[PDB]
Amino acid sequence: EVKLVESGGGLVKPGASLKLSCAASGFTFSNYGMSWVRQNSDKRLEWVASIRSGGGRTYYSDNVKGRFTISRENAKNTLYLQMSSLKSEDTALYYCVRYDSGSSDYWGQGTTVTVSSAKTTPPSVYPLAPSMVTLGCLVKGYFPEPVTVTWNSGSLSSGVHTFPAVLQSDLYTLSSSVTVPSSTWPSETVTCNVAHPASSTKVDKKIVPR
Amino acid sequence: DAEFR
Amino acid sequence: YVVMTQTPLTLSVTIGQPASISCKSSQSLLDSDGKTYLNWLLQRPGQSPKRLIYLVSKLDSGVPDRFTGSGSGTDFTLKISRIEAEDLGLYYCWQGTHFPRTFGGGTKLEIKRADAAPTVSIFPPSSEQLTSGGASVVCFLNNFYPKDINVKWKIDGSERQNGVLNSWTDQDSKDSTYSMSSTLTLTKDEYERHNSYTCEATHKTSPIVKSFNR
Ligand SMILES: [Cl-]
Ligand SMILES: [Cl-]
Ligand SMILES: [Cl-]
Ligand SMILES: [Cl-]
Ligand SMILES: [Cl-]
Ligand SMILES: [Cl-]
Ligand SMILES: [Cl-]
Ligand SMILES: [Cl-]
Ligand SMILES: [Cl-]
Ligand SMILES: [Cl-]
Ligand SMILES: [Cl-]
Ligand SMILES: [Zn+2]
Ligand SMILES: [Zn+2]
Ligand SMILES: [Zn+2]
Ligand SMILES: [Zn+2]
Ligand SMILES: [Zn+2]
Ligand SMILES: [Zn+2]
Ligand SMILES: [Zn+2]
Ligand SMILES: [Zn+2]
Ligand SMILES: [Zn+2]
Ligand SMILES: [Zn+2]
Ligand SMILES: [Zn+2]
Ligand SMILES: [Zn+2]
Ligand SMILES: [Zn+2]
Ligand SMILES: [Zn+2]
Ligand SMILES: [Zn+2]
Ligand SMILES: [Zn+2]
Ligand SMILES: [Zn+2]
Ligand SMILES: [Zn+2]
Ligand SMILES: [Zn+2]
Ligand SMILES: [Zn+2]
Ligand SMILES: [Zn+2]
Ligand SMILES: [Zn+2]
Ligand SMILES: [Zn+2]
Ligand SMILES: [Zn+2]
Ligand SMILES: [Zn+2]
Ligand SMILES: [Zn+2]
Repeated sequence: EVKLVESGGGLVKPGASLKLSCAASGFTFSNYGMSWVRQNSDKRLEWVASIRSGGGRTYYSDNVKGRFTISRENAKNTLYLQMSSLKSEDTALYYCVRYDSGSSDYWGQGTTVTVSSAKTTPPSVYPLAPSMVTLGCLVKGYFPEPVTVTWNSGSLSSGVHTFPAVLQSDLYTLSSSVTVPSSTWPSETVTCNVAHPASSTKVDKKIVPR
Repeated sequence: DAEFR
Repeated sequence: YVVMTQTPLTLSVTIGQPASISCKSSQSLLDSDGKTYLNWLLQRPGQSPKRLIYLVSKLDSGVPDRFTGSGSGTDFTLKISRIEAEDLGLYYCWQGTHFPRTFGGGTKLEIKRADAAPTVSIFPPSSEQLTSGGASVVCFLNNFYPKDINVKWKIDGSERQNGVLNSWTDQDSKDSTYSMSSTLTLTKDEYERHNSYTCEATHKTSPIVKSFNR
């Protein structure tokens, strides 16, 4: 399986620096060119930088040239993007992308970079209790994106709807609902699990009857 | 992609 | 800089029906090596982009045959002959002929189905939030179609517009519906001065209504 796994994203102040990495596996890393491509809130895709297989040649869009440095360590199967003099316009989801067939083929999962002067703050997590029954989790007042929500540590997924975060005053709020059969609740417990990597914090809230 | 060619 | 103009911006098509996306470039994508580096990509909700097509018409491994790419020079098409629910999401063309590589703006494909009313659930503020001075009343509208639904909040019988935050999921490939969350955020001070709280949902038609009394 070709796998590209980005990390190192998060909150950074305007003008400051941040280094992203991408760990590749499932192919001979040193035989492939690699590139970073970013996606904005309007879902526009924008090429950022590319590096050839031997790492000898690097390419940059006019937007980031002179500011970003793409590099790779072949013996570690790792691609890097050293970002400096960051601008608020650099805020986006950054993908690690493999070059093949004359085109880019495999994309990673992406890592989120937020350029902001606001502080990191962990979420407040509030349980929402009520044939089927719907239960909820309100995730309020965190920054930056993302959080990840699961139910029963991922063991419940069929009846789950998680709503994209909405920003208000450099604070995000999101919610998630899960629907289970009402004869199984509350006897079989249901817990929402919220992880916020930026504050390195997780919170678990059991949904308890009111 | 053109840059790799 | 080669401009990739992709149309339409959104497409709504019924399962079993054909879909067609256009992609036009500001310069020919025929390279001097004789090849044409026009690619198509699909990003499904909650997923990373996946290539469908490269070199105009070549299908990626495992892409079904109902996908066909065609075109030359500056005009290109992606055709889906027989739409399935799994096809929903964001389609992008992009060119690898000139530097720098450039992407179309994307086309959002939605599966068209019959209108479905939401299942509505309302939730009073949690006791924990109340302790910190806040009072969000949450309304979940699950599994409806189309996406464009209206939510109305009432407090003691009167519409409340300020302090409402709404958020929609992408389309569910399971049943082709949407869900959305509406949160009315008050202070506890205001919340405790009123008795009845109502959320109402409709597309246009008497609404689906959920209410509680504090
Ligand atoms: Cl360059
Ligand atoms: Cl759990
Ligand atoms: Cl975490
Ligand atoms: Cl962490
Ligand atoms: Cl837990
Ligand atoms: Cl989508
Ligand atoms: Cl309806
Ligand atoms: Cl009311
Ligand atoms: Cl009030
Ligand atoms: Cl009041
Ligand atoms: Cl309705
Ligand atoms: Zn859009
Ligand atoms: Zn941009
Ligand atoms: Zn250059
Ligand atoms: Zn550029
Ligand atoms: Zn340039
Ligand atoms: Zn991350
Ligand atoms: Zn808490
Ligand atoms: Zn647990
Ligand atoms: Zn901001
Ligand atoms: Zn963590
Ligand atoms: Zn935990
Ligand atoms: Zn190469
Ligand atoms: Zn060429
Ligand atoms: Zn989407
Ligand atoms: Zn697919
Ligand atoms: Zn099929
Ligand atoms: Zn050119
Ligand atoms: Zn209708
Ligand atoms: Zn659903
Ligand atoms: Zn009322
Ligand atoms: Zn669903
Ligand atoms: Zn359904
Ligand atoms: Zn009042
Ligand atoms: Zn009404
Ligand atoms: Zn309706
Ligand atoms: Zn009640």
